[PDB]
Amino acid sequence: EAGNEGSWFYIQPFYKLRSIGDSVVIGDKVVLNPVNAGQPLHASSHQLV
Amino acid sequence: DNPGCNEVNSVNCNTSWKIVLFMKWSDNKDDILKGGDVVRLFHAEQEKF
Repeated sequence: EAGNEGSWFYIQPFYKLRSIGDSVVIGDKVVLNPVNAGQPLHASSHQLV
Repeated sequence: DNPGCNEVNSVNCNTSWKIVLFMKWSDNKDDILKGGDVVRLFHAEQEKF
């Protein structure tokens, strides 16, 4: 709730069409990684109980 | 050298050179596509075809 540091997310293009400095269009595919984790946030396949 | 090949001279004989247009002035800007540009079609990801 308080806004922990580490919620900063680099926005980085997944497609090779776009590059750093290009404005993001609505509806494209993008990958998100934190500023100080270096691990892109993904959706796993391990179901919960 | 060539079968259909008539040369061009300069005498007093009469002829008519029809000025048939191809591209207007102010369409020869270097920053836009034109109807005679030579381009190579690079794929955004892999390589040119």
